[PDB]
Amino acid sequence: AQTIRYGLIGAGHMAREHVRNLALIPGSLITAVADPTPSSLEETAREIGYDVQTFSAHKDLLASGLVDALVIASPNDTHLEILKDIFASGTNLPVLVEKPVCTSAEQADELEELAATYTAPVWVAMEYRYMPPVQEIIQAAHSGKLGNIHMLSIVEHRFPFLHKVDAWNRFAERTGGTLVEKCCHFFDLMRLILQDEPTRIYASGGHDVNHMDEVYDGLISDMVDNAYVIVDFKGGRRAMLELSMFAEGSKFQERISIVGDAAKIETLIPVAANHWIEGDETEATVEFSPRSPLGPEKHEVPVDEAVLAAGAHHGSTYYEHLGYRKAILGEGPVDVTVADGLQSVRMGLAAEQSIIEGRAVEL
Amino acid sequence: AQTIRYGLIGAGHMAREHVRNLALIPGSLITAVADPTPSSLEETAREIGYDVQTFSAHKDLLASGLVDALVIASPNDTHLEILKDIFASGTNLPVLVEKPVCTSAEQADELEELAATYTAPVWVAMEYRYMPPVQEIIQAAHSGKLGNIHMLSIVEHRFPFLHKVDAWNRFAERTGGTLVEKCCHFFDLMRLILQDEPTRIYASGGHDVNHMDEVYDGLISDMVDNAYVIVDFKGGRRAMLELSMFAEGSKFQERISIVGDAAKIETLIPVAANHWIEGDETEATVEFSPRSPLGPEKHEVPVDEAVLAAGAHHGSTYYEHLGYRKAILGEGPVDVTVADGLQSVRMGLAAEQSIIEGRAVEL
Ligand SMILES: NC(=O)c1ccc[n+]([C@@H]2O[C@H](COP(=O)([O-])OP(=O)(O)OC[C@H]3O[C@@H](n4cnc5c(N)ncnc54)[C@H](O)[C@@H]3O)[C@@H](O)[C@H]2O)c1
Ligand SMILES: NC(=O)c1ccc[n+]([C@@H]2O[C@H](COP(=O)([O-])OP(=O)(O)OC[C@H]3O[C@@H](n4cnc5c(N)ncnc54)[C@H](O)[C@@H]3O)[C@@H](O)[C@H]2O)c1
Ligand SMILES: O=S(=O)(O)C[C@H]1O[C@H](O)[C@H](O)[C@@H](O)[C@@H]1O
Ligand SMILES: O=S(=O)(O)C[C@H]1O[C@H](O)[C@H](O)[C@@H](O)[C@@H]1O
Repeated sequence: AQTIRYGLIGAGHMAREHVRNLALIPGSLITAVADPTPSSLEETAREIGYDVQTFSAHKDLLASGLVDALVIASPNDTHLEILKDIFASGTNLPVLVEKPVCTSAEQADELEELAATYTAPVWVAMEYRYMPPVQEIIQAAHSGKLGNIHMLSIVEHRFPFLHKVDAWNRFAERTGGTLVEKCCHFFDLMRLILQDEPTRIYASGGHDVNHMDEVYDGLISDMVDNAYVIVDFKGGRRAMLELSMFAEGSKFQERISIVGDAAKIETLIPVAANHWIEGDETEATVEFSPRSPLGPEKHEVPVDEAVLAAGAHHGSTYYEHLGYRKAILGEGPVDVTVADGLQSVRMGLAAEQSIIEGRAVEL
Repeated sequence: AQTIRYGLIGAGHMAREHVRNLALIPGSLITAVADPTPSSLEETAREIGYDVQTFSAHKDLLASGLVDALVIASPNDTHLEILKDIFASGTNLPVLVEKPVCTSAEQADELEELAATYTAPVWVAMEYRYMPPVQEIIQAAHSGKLGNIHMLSIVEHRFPFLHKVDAWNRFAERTGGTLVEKCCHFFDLMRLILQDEPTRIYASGGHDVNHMDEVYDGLISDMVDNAYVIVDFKGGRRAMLELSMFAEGSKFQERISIVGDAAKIETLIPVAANHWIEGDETEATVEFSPRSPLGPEKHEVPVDEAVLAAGAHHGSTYYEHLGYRKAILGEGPVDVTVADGLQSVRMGLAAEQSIIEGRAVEL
């Protein structure tokens, strides 16, 4: 197995999930980790469990000559500046950049121009499509088992945002807002599943429950914690997103349903084991419901135990790394492009704007 | 048992469901049926199974001296004119008037003035709240078991509109549109459950699938067959409605979820037995999902077999009749008032307008 040397820029929560997944893939060697918070470097080094060179600044990692590929897992509002440095570095390194790829309309416009002239693989790390149960419903939709598709519903019911370094995720300025930070994944799935582009978005949401009295270094937390979104698409399909960040009692965290003119399909995805009751491992299900003849078929979709244990996104990060590896080695394309990243972000920003202004937003 | 003599104005599909439910209630006697379609009279008479007087015109039924109470189950666009004749008749008869109570903004304004001066019970027959599983979740919400309520989602996945006499239900002018005809029930449940009034509605929907090969003197149906709706409320709660009229493969026809800041509750309601596979009786469920401690509780909500067999609305029409009986006997209130009927209609009209204009509508 050809060795790829990975550099991690950002060494927090999600970086450690990247570490655990790369450990499952022969040929993967972390050589370099950059993070301006020493305790993050220590904790990530322990997770890696073998010697790496650490850096406080990403520019030193880029100049290190230690790496064949990068992973960026720093806070959302830092993604553009890190990417700009990579583009100007002359290293020509591949990049897996965590979602959201950026956090504002200005950032998005700039990244679009810059990324156009960069030739190395740039993959946006929206991994949800590779969850085995999600893959089944995408294959169903694309194969025509559902007929012509008209509707897509995504319901996410989960716990409040977790505690992060410097509390970065508690503020819209740093995150893009909830509909970008948490929901870009879902807007991307909408494009993928419907194979269509959005034309109009409306959202209603509020900051109603979570983190209400929390101030950090003189700032008040201002993130939406529940919302509904309706998205219209060019081809006369429509999708709906429901989010609650205070519905963590729900055994199933995600429900995704697709309705076509020949059938319906629905996946239910359990809470990750590390957040659920220690005890009852529940499996994800896919239920296919043809219009005629009546007779829904439901089955469980198992994930390999090691793939599943390595992350909190139901095996998806592992398949993302297989895909990125093939891109680095020039044996595969980038499945999730900058342009996918930009569309999902602009959809999320349009949603955040709709929530504020109480009006639908055109795209 | 105190006898109530019922007059039916409109003797089609839903009237026969009224007949079957009144048959379960001691003291109920149908004496009079008015319908301008002879075949409807015959078919309803057979359902009743005992001699009744029949009329082609409702005015003759009102003058008959045969009745203590009325049920109106004629096409939606006729409800107002029949009610006006009852109000001006001087009979002072109680009325159970099928939903939607009316079909346009003008009708609604007129009915509001007229109904104010009428003193006999006028009950709008939105019965869904009395479905045993729906009753449980309303009791849960109102009792505070969920904490403060923030979100309400209603998903209806069902078969295309059934065939009616004169195909009345295939046209928006005659129905109020899909969001009035089919969805007034749901908008009313939103008001009931949230105990709040709507301020803004947005809906996306289309006529995408159904009734495309049905031609009626050269006209096609113009009714929506799928939609999403978001409703904001005065108190900063929000609800979402999802409708598909071409999702009849779904084992569960209705899903309703309420999310509060202490817990979530969710009911699933099966397709009525005469529309589903002959064979698998599925029960309705209610699942209670507290935020803390984790531990969802799910149970079946059984309905009495006779109550269930008498209707296609999961036992609800029977409890509606018990309620209306008490109103007629002067011993109970009208649970679902004209004003409830008018609000649900105005909500639906606003949704129909939003679908057309691609903008949110104020209330
Ligand atoms: N794809 C997914 O499923 C998923 C899941 C979780 C997080 N994320 C994403 O991962 C990223 C990080 O989130 P997290 O949960 O790991 O947060 P975290 O707070 O645990 O980690 C962020 C780390 O970045 C470091 N950092 C801050 N500024 C930096 C800079 N300029 N350069 C380098 N490092 C910097 C911090 O010191 C910290 O160690 C975000 O973009 C988030 O959206 C994605
Ligand atoms: N609450 C519910 O669950 C529910 C269920 C089904 C129908 N409905 C309502 O019941 C009503 C009737 O629908 P249906 O499914 O029984 O339709 P249907 O077409 O089966 O019956 C309608 C009947 O009304 C008669 N009619 C037509 N014009 C009339 C008039 N001017 N005066 C008197 N009768 C007239 C027709 O001849 C026919 O027999 C509608 O308002 C519909 O919205 C409610
Ligand atoms: O739970 S938090 O860590 O607060 C927030 C994160 O949660 C999930 O894992 C999502 O995939 C991710 O996109 C998001 O950044
Ligand atoms: O199936 S149809 O009869 O066409 C349409 C009817 O559907 C259900 O029975 C609803 O309760 C009723 O409101 C509506 O009028």
